[PDB]
Amino acid sequence: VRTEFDYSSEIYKDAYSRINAIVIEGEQEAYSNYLQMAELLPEDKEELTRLAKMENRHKKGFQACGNNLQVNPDMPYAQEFFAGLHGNFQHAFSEGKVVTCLLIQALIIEAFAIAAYNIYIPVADDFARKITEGVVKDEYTHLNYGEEWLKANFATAKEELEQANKENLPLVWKMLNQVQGDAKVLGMEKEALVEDFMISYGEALSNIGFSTREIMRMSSYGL
Repeated sequence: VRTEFDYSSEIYKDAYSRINAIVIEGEQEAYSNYLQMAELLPEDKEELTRLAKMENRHKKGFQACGNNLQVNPDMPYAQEFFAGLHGNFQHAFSEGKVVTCLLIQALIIEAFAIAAYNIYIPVADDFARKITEGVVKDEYTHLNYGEEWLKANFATAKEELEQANKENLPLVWKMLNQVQGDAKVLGMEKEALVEDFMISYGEALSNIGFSTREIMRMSSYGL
């Protein structure tokens, strides 16, 4: 009674193959990104490595979700889906731009992911619901290191954060538009995803030190 398309339908499994691949790839990239962040911030290596390892654990849970639905994920699709943000992350990393890397991974992707997971939970099959609930719980019981680091260093980071937001937030809108059709087959509405993302991202920007007016301008950039 949860979805208009049956979990066993080829329509559902086909859409799932791409959305599942996106979540798996996102988690794979989070693992690698956090390990690379530890190069830039060696003083916080233990915490960043712990986060990396947690995201690798999450990746394996989402792989189990695809297996349970008898779906082979389309990993090349997912790799293309993330190419823009992934490329921007790697370029910033190569220039030692920790602030930009953190905005992309710890703020933008983290908010996008939690949005996706929370909208998926109510429409997920019983097995995948439990896995996703566990992932969401983990994100809630662990400190968002990147957010806290940016908050501690806000005054010096502010200018770059504004610049990184302008360059990267429009890629989120692009991603959401790309994903909309498949997400709808899974019972996940674009409006709900956008809402969840803007609340999460906006709250993070507020915690870090941006004003209500600044967040308005920022969280709606390129939309």
